[PDB]
Amino acid sequence: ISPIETVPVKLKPGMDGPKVKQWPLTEEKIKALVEICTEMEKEGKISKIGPENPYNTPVFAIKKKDSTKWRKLVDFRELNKRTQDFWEVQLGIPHPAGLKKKKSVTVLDVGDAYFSVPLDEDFRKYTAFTIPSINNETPGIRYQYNVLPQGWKGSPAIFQSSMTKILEPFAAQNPDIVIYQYMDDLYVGSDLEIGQHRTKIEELRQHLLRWGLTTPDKKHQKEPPFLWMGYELHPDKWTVQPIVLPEKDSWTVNDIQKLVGKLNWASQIYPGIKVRQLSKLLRGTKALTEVIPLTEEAELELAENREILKEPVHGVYYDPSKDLIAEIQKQGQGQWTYQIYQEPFKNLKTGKYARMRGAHTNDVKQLTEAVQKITTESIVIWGKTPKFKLPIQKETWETWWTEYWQATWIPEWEFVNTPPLVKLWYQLEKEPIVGAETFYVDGAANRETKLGKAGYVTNKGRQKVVPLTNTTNQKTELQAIYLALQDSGLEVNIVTDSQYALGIIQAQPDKSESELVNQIIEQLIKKEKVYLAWVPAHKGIGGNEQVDKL
Amino acid sequence: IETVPVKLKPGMDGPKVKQWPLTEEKIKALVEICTEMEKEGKISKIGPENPYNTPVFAIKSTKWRKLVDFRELNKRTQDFWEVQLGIPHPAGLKKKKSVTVLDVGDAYFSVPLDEDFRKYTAFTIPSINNETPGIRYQYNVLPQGWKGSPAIFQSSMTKILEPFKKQNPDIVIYQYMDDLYVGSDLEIGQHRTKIEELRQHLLRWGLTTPDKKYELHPDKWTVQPIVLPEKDSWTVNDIQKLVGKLNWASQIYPGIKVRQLSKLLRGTKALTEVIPLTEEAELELAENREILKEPVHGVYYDPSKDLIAEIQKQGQGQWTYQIYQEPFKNLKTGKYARMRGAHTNDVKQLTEAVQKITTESIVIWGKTPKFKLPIQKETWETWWTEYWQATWIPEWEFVNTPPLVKLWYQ
Ligand SMILES: N#Cc1ccc2c(Oc3ccccc3OCCn3ccc(=S)[nH]c3=O)cccc2c1
Ligand SMILES: [Cl-]
Ligand SMILES: [Cl-]
Ligand SMILES: [Cl-]
Repeated sequence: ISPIETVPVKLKPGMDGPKVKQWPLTEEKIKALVEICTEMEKEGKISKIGPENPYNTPVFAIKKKDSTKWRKLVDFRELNKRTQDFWEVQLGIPHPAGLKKKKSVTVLDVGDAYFSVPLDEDFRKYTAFTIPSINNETPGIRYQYNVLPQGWKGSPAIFQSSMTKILEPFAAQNPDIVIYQYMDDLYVGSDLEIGQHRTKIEELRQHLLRWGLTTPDKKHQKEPPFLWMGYELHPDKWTVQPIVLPEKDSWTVNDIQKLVGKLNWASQIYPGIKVRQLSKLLRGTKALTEVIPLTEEAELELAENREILKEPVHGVYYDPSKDLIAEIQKQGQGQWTYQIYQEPFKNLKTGKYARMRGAHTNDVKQLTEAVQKITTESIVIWGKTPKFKLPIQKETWETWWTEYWQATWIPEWEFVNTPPLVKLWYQLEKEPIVGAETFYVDGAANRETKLGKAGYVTNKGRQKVVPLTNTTNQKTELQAIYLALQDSGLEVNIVTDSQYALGIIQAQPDKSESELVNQIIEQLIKKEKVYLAWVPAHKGIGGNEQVDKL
Repeated sequence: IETVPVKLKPGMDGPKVKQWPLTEEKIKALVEICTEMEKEGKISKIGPENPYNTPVFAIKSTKWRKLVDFRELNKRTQDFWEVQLGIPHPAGLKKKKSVTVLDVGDAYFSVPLDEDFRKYTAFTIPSINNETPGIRYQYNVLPQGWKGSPAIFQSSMTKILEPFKKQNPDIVIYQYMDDLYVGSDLEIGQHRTKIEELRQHLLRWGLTTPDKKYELHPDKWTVQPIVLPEKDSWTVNDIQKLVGKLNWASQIYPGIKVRQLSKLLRGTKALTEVIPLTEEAELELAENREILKEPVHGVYYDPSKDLIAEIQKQGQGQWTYQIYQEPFKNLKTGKYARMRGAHTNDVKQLTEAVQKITTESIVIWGKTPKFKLPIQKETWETWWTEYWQATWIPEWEFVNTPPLVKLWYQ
């Protein structure tokens, strides 16, 4: 226990304490439970109770390595489901790229952390348990908890608040010592000489011990590199813990998920990791134990990742006196990669952005989206936004954001002439082209038959109708435009009734999940002037009525 | 004095909203502001047995101001400040020639808050890189931005204003959250001197209004009429666009006729061909033009429904908006043109437009609309507080579908 003040705790309103059955157990189990309940009671962490307490909670016994120890287990689910909600404990963890170098770093593990913090007195009656008789002939040993039980909803957050209050006196006396708190650990850094630092560590240990918290001695205190949360914290660098990409003939859905996970994890420091093809295989994974084949693109992507992972890479810690720079590169296939650095040959971290959700996209829009993701991450990790280095010209971006329907925030950025560049591959005409043939296009299909047709009629008397099998009322509308893009000169006016097809093209995409749209894009690049115009269908207006005959 | 008990709607738990990550500059401003507020008793630190949270932000002048987003708590306290302690909305404030808005939020900070209710006002000052769990506070006084704060203070406000209302019985005064809207038909100079009289009256009674060195003229507030293109000469394309917009307008105004216009373009002609209009055709155009000049019929405000504001980007610092409750039943439309400036970030114009629309909606109906914002969610959530100067925050959502009708709402 400890002299810390207890946090007051309530049951969820309208509920009452857990009254749960205690199913019997073996004699060797009931024995090892008493060997611990007497030593727990000796240290005051529990206390025998009478019959007045009407509540109860299941008790179980289990062992590790069949070792001498036979740990007690209490399933506090019924209590936890009836206890008030607490402030949510830490969700995310600090990122190594956001740490600032300290000349010395120490790690201290608190033992019996939850059992070293007292529990609100009025709430102790709801923590009662029972060690049963050998044959339900003897009475049971009623007990109760005095400290934060392991597996109780409020234990993690009450400990953190208790530790934070306990650290307050030492932190005031030692204003230059950094103390990170995380679960049952304390990561203490300082800019003092080793001997001076080691004395302050011993000072912290003694302070923590007077408050009832045990902590390892220098004999048991770890040393760098520290393996924390899948990272490798070295005194002047950080990197991820070694990645193991397994070799298999049959890759199940679960195996692919694990592989995509390790690859995402490695992407924060290893530049160029790609997971598009592997994740595409996951689409519609359904059963986790199903065996799925590998696309040649997927095996190629995995091979490049193995090549990247072959050599080791490390990142640098953060320096607030130096600038924060972000640089982005387009990997292709709708994939982008970025580095965050302050110095040229060392990066704080890396990462990648993929626009999986959008079927149709524009490089400029993707680049803008990737900037947004980097901006949010920079704020989380360093408390500020980076100065961007982007492969786009100002006149290219200014043109796009001027005419884009949505509002865009274009931060400070400088052009980096490192191809692939980001450009506008074509641009529709804002007014009709005089001296250009005017194609009135139309298309349609039957939903049941799936058979459709796409055609056009021009102001010069030209006419075509092409049959289409296994299509949609939407695909034929796109096919009509593609037919008029073909069979037309370098300048063409196209008139459609399909707001769908107008919407897709007016967005000016440069890539899509439809081969047809990719072919239309190819034509639009090859043309000189294209004006796309729209009219209401079935209004019988001009040329559209004649095309509707199709 | 003793505090007014505040009860949440039955079966409604408290707000549990996530704190956004902030710049280091903004975290430090919040730590400074909250350290002062803690010293003045206005807020206190809290432990882990409080699970609720409400986002906090920092806005600006050259002095950092704190802004709590009480949207969720307001929804969960609607009965307390809308039914039990509701503040009625005057319908004559819109009629006034000039309307001035005065910030009176500092009044609430004297009044204590019900002890059993303070836990639901909990907010978190974030740390960087998840170093610290966060500095956690709750209010001991009526907080700004909570809708129950003016509702509780209402009786004190009605008392402080009554001497001024007697002298000036033609001046409309309406309180919405932290602001007073004062409307008069006086000339600008007379109205401005009247506003200073009210400011001095309030200061005499202990109400500091930080107005020491917003004028709105709502007589022009209306649903703007659709304007067909006026052309000396007309092309096939021009007629095509005219017919299309008229067909779209037919959804709103019945009686639109385009059959004669449709006939005027006959055969597979060329878009750049110049088609002179028939005498019959001009008659249809003249009838549709007059039909659109008049206002719609049967468009009334429903106070049981929520107001909806839609905005579309038009280019060259121009934005257009419509306020409605049901489709094609616009209660109000307008066009906000950014005051021509060097700083012109689309976010700045969108943020300024959203504030303008919200203020009008308060003056007209006494409530704010839910915005359909033409911007990416994360971009807005990152940058909206940069130019936010209001004390309230409307509801909003983000539209990912490009309109294709921007020319129509010109
Ligand atoms: N397991 C474990 C573990 C160990 C240390 C952690 C940690 O250390 C610091 C602690 C305090 C200040 C700065 C720190 O880190 C700066 C950067 N740094 C890091 C390591 C070394 S050896 N040297 C150095 O400069 C911060 C956060 C979590 C930690 C978890
Ligand atoms: Cl991604
Ligand atoms: Cl061609
Ligand atoms: Cl709830």
